[PDB]
Amino acid sequence: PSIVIASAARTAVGSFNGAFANTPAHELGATVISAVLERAGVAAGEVNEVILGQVLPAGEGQNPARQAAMKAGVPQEATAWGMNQLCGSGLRAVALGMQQIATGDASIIVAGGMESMSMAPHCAHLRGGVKMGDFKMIDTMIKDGLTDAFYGYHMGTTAENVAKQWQLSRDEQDAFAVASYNKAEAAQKDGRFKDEIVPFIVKGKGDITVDADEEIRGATLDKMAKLRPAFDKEGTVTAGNASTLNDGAAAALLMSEAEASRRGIQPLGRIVSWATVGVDPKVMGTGPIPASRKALERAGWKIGDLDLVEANEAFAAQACAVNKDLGWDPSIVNVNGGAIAIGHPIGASGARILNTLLFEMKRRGARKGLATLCIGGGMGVAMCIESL
Amino acid sequence: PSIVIASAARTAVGSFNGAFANTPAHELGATVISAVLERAGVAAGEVNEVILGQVLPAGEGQNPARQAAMKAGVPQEATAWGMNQLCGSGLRAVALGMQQIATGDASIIVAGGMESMSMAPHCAHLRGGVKMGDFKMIDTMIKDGLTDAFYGYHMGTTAENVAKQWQLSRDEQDAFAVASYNKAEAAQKDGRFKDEIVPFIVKGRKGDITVDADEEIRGATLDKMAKLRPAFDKEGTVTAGNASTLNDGAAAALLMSEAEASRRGIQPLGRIVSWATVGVDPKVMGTGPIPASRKALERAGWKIGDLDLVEANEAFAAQACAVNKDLGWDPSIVNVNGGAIAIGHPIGASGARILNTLLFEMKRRGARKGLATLCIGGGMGVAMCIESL
Amino acid sequence: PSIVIASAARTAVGSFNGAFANTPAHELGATVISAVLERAGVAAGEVNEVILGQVLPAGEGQNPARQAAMKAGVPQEATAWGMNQLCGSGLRAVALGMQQIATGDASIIVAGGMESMSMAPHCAHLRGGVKMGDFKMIDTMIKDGLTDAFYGYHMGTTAENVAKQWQLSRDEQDAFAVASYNKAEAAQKDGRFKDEIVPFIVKGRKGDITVDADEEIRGATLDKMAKLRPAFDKEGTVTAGNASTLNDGAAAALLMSEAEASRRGIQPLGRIVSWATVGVDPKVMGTGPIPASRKALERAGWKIGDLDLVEANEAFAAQACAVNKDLGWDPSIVNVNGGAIAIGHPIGASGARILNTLLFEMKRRGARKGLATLCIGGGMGVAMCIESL
Amino acid sequence: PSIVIASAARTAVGSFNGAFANTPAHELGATVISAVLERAGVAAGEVNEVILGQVLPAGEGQNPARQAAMKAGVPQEATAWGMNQLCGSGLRAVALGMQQIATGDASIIVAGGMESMSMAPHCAHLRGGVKMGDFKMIDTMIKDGLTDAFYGYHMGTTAENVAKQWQLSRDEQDAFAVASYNKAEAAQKDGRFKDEIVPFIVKGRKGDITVDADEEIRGATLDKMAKLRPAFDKEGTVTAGNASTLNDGAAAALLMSEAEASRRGIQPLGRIVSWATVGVDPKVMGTGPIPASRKALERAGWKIGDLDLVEANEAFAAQACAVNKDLGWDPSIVNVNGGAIAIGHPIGASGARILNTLLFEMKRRGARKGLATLCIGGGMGVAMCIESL
Ligand SMILES: CC(C)(COP(=O)(O)OP(=O)(O)OC[C@H]1O[C@@H](n2cnc3c(N)ncnc32)[C@H](O)[C@@H]1OP(=O)(O)O)[C@@H](O)C(=O)NCCC(=O)NCCS
Ligand SMILES: CC(C)(COP(=O)(O)OP(=O)(O)OC[C@H]1O[C@@H](n2cnc3c(N)ncnc32)[C@H](O)[C@@H]1OP(=O)(O)O)[C@@H](O)C(=O)NCCC(=O)NCCS
Ligand SMILES: CC(C)(COP(=O)(O)OP(=O)(O)OC[C@H]1O[C@@H](n2cnc3c(N)ncnc32)[C@H](O)[C@@H]1OP(=O)(O)O)[C@@H](O)C(=O)NCCC(=O)NCCS
Ligand SMILES: CC(C)(COP(=O)(O)OP(=O)(O)OC[C@H]1O[C@@H](n2cnc3c(N)ncnc32)[C@H](O)[C@@H]1OP(=O)(O)O)[C@@H](O)C(=O)NCCC(=O)NCCS
Ligand SMILES: [N+]
Ligand SMILES: [N+]
Ligand SMILES: [N+]
Repeated sequence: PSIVIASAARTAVGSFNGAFANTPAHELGATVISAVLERAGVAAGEVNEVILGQVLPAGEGQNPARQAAMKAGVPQEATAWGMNQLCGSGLRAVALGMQQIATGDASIIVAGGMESMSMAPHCAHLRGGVKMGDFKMIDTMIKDGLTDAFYGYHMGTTAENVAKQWQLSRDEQDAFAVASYNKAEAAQKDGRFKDEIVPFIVKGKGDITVDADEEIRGATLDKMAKLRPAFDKEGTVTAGNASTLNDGAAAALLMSEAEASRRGIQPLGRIVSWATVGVDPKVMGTGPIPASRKALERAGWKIGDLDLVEANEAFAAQACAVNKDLGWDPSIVNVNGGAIAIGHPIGASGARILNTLLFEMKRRGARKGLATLCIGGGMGVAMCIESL
Repeated sequence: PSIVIASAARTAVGSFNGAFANTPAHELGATVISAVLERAGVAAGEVNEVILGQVLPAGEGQNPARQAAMKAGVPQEATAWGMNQLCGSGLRAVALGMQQIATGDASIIVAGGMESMSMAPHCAHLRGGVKMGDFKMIDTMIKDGLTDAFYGYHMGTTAENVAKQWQLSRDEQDAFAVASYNKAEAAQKDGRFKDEIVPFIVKGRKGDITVDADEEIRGATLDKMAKLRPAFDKEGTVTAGNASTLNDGAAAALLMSEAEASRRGIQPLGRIVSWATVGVDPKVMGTGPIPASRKALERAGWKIGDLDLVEANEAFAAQACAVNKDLGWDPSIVNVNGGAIAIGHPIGASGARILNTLLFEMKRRGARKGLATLCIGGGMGVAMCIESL
Repeated sequence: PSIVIASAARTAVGSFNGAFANTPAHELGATVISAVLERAGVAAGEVNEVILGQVLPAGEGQNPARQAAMKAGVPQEATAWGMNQLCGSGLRAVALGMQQIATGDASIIVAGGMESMSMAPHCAHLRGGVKMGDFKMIDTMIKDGLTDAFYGYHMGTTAENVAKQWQLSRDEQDAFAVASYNKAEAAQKDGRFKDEIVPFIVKGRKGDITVDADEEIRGATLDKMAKLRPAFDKEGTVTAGNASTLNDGAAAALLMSEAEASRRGIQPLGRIVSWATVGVDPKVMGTGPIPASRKALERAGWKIGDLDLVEANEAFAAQACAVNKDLGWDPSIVNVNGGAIAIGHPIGASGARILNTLLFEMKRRGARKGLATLCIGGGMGVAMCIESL
Repeated sequence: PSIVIASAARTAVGSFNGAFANTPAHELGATVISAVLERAGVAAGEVNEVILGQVLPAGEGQNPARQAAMKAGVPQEATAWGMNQLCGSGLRAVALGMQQIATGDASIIVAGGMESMSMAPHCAHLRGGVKMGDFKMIDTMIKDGLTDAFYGYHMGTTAENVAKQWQLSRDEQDAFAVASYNKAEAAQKDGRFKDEIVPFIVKGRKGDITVDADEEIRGATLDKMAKLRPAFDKEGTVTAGNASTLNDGAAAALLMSEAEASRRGIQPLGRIVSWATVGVDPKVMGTGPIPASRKALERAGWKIGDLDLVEANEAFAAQACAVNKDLGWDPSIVNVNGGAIAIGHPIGASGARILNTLLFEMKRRGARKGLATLCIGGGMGVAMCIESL
């Protein structure tokens, strides 16, 4: 069969300890699950399963995907579960949900991701007991999200390795970062994010409506060039040319093409292929290169056939290398900005860029699109979408 | 296409703060991944993906499934990811791996689960800062594993609801518990667990220790069982004796198509013929296996009377009694080697663990049609039907 | 023998998590110890011992009094130690230093107190290990400073007990609080605190800051006081406005014999003529100053009518009203420059703090006989009688 | 102005995380306060003040000295407070109580120390908030007890500095340690500790346990001593065998004037003749007892040859060897029953502990002149001279 994405939605990407500083991830997920149902004309009672990628669920309780679905009104007869492939969790959950319908084990899937890096706690193993001496409380965000398990250094150090192997200077990375901020600021002023964003009510001394990405700001090349390196003491990656820590959620609604036709739904696009490949963890930023090539081969497309591309900009150094290797037209890649300016909610980033890719394809009439991300531990994932 | 299970393996189920008290889950997972490869004659370089269910990964680092796969020798070109559907993660990961091969996106999958509840840390959100007063360090095992998010009480309280709704007395629950211990001790003495268990070497500073047997299997008496106080409700029926324990362990299986296994001369353990997952009310999450098993049997085209062997995970004695009563299958074919009440319940790996016991017991006695099923916290159930080859 | 106070000094009393939010207590103590030596013309090599009262020393390292004395330039030949009688630590340390000289075991003592309640950490006993369940991180400031060990409630609840037995309404407590703020606001503008305060340099990463004035002194109106919610009892009288605050600071004095001061040409601030410490019921700890002051006056041979100036620590508005009513001294001579309700309450240093205000104000107006007194948690009181020279 | 010690007592010195692993210090302190009152025939209502040295009071509540006195039956009218001069706190509290009676401010004092190093918690300053990254939970026992605030290394490193200045080999330190173990093993078998030790009832959920013997006394052999690796310096001399251990316990004495004991028919253990405290370089804090003992003897009018019994705290074998070498007193009269290397070193109570051993051993053999002394972290020493009656 053929699987389509009938609708999509996402929250505003909040800043670290910002708008969603005390909002649990499943509360953000419930808002997005409710949104994709209303935008497609599908009642919650018709959902079979909810697949939400999430990387930092410590302290959220039993199965936060189930909590988000129940809060969204999905009936108890349906099932829900989370999955963790780091930064590709949000996009991989869509591929997994697509397979549920392809094998005939489900009819309607809500797939996506959610992440609240502000709510990540500090932890320590204390069952054995500390007989003597000092011990460390571990930041679960750094440990389970931003630190390579094999080599021990931060993910930003991996971007420094890509910068050396591809010989990307500090000036070329700052130019990529400033260009990313300007494309995002222009898209926000023109309202190109209003379609995909669903407003979220932060209930507090009065409720607050969060409707815009609080990370999108105006950047200047001079202020960027003054920043000190954030990882290597004599390195190239800074806080300006690297993605930020963020909160948010995003999801999509999946069904077969015949099911959408019977319901009179005009889908956002049809999933034509997908792929996931592993690379060396030292250069995990090069993940999207073999993943995109494998997805295009599975779809039968050449790189020149793509009308629009959404590649997640974890770091300026990795994103420059991905565009250089694949050699696609940079004018069709992240036309509304990227994670360097909008933000990077790890569990939801895969579904976030998939939202931007779908609405921009319908807005400009693009026929063939591709979304791809790099994954910590040395992996990449990509998906090809054709418009309907 | 048709997907088969070419081989399977599991570690010994360790006790809480016992043999694996300081062994991370991925070290247990790597041992099982290496085992299913050796038992099938398949090199690690042929694995496409590793899907490991895990419920308590806090503090273990980035994607423990990837760590376990790399330590097992799986090449970096392959992919790996974890999934969390609580107690059914281990069995659901097999169902997900079967779909990768069914859709043609992979050829060889290693699927299973791993859990180290002893290594679960205590946590607290400290970014905002505590200006004054006391705060609580939260046990991640209790919070994210054994506590219902909607009603707030322990999973044992949900079993009390099943005991009340089904009118299961304390005596019927203790009789089920002792019967579970006796079936497990007999299977252990007869060596019916040696085929599925892969030995694990616990490397320590003062000499290494080989863990080869389930550390929870012991002799139980009805007299000592009847004296135990209720562990959740002050005037309830669920005790520490008739409830499953907290444990560590890992289990996995190797998946491939039937034609691929035929080309390699592999004699598979069984064929996955159907599977299903259904949700129920969280108040009575133990009743999950009832609609899940019925849906799996219909998808397989089997009647309940067609089943030759059944493995139903015994989260609680009260929950397991209700499942056998409703489904009405022959209790002599259900958990013939014991259950989680005596063997243990490592949440993330328990789904694949009972799938291991079901596969090896089917081959030794020549059973044709089998079924594995579990209950899932939050009100869900999962079941899988296997046919021998 | 006769013991005199040759000099005195104190830091500005900082707000909780304010100017000294990251300043250790011994750094505040070093500034005051060096100050009392420079104000008296005495080299550090002449100090015999340093006695610094401190209540919350957890996490500051080995013997913070020794650290404060060494950082102040006192040579290693001298000795230093801390003592803990809660809120009366600062004043009791002066009485102890007086006894060292009286018994002939020392010649020159630096005595006082220091407290940094902002730097108090959260703690938990973790050696035995938490096998399962949640536990609480204890605020050492609340536990070891502001919580009665026998009854378990906050010190503010003891003030509620004083309010009931003495029939103290909210209006009389707010009127005392507003009167305390106004006397402190008037004294600060007139510069009556400049002599006793030594400036403290808060060295920071983005420029240094000089702290020279008490940041807790604010303008209070009786209307704003009546709008405050009760802070302890849900239907009580003590609020955050009529109770002292949590603060950081240090204060000290320089002690020597009267003949020693004469040989060095020092004009002393005053002569210690008597002191006393008495215990009371912990339920009504606020009445501590009543029997302690009576015993000190009896030991000195003074009547209440002989006192020209009185400093009674205002831990709570309810406690200070009961002390003034029972002892019956002229309220116009009690805390003429305000009290802890407006200035602040650094627990370890509060005893020496009110001694600083009493000494400098006595010389400013030519008072002959003075008395300082405090209430102590756990049901104790301490008082000292001072005569001008 | 003559002060005598009417009675004394101490608990069994428990091992780190041993018998008193969950016993708070004030509970041990209460047992000793009750014992010295019955051993002297003094009612609790006659005690004026309780002075208890304590070094690690974090998490123990408001003023543990007051809690210990209240639990021992001392009335609320009495006063109590703690003091901290590290390892010399227990002995210094006796000197402070002696001064209260000498200055006429008290008649009957209970002085001593208490310490439960097992109950010391881990702490961290969390008020400002941890925005990102990991932080350290600090062990209050290591930080506030065993770490030099000026140089940052362990107290065992300071002993290495003393071993270097006196050129003390590993062989000479291990021989000194074994001699202390053997002298302690002989004293326990001969029952020379029963008079001073008061039994403590450890009330638990699973039966009460009576602790009446020091559990660290084991008896050592030089072969096992020479095989131990250095505990501080990678190529050092101090090992776990020749260094004192971490322990829990309490000890106290009862002070009064000589006319008071004669008026009550009390026969005192001994008369306090003099005391002294001196500071030294913190790098060589082990040399503390050398100027302190010489100063006390000079103040008492005694020559070193006059001492019939000497109790010098063996913080480390390297430190104790240098002290015996400098004063040159007869090694057969120094620590005749062993020392802290074998019995243990409870920081807050160690000063009063060696004072207990000295008083009872003086009576057992009829010694007339004794001396107790300890070294103090941060570069200090304290000593006291006792004359029998
Ligand atoms: C890089 C990182 C460590 C930043 O930490 P940070 O120091 O707290 O960043 P901050 O913005 O809070 O502070 C950075 C400084 O640079 C400035 N700055 C940041 N972005 C800027 C910009 N875009 N333009 C100009 N100035 C900027 C900030 O204002 C601040 O100035 P300051 O020194 O005066 O406070 C963190 O965002 C990170 O780890 N990102 C990568 C996460 C990741 O790996 N994602 C992909 C997963 S594969
Ligand atoms: C039930 C539970 C709370 C037990 O906690 P526990 O009290 O620490 O278990 P313990 O064995 O350490 O203590 C149990 C008591 O009963 C006794 N006991 C335990 N098992 C026994 C047995 N099988 N036979 C006889 N006596 C037994 C123990 O000796 C002990 O008594 P004691 O401490 O006085 O010697 C815990 O195992 C649990 O939470 N299980 C939940 C399982 C679950 O939720 N699974 C997922 C649901 S889908
Ligand atoms: C009472 C106490 C709990 C208050 O601290 P707190 O809970 O953090 O409350 P705050 O001090 O922050 O101030 C509380 C409110 O009252 C208001 N307020 C406080 N004092 C005020 C005053 N003097 N005039 C007008 N308004 C005032 C504040 O603006 C604040 O308003 P908001 O919280 O609605 O924004 C604490 O200071 C305390 O325990 N003090 C007693 C300690 C003690 O026992 N000392 C004696 C030792 S025995
Ligand atoms: C020295 C110190 C670090 C020891 O820490 P520790 O290693 O936990 O001590 P332990 O006894 O538990 O372990 C010591 C090792 O030496 C062995 N050992 C200890 N004492 C021994 C003895 N007397 N004879 C033979 N062997 C001995 C122990 O069995 C152990 O070896 P093991 O692990 O193989 O069984 C600690 O006691 C210390 O720091 N003391 C300092 C006290 C102090 O500073 N006082 C201040 C006075 S100013
Ligand atoms: N950025
Ligand atoms: N059990
Ligand atoms: N106040």
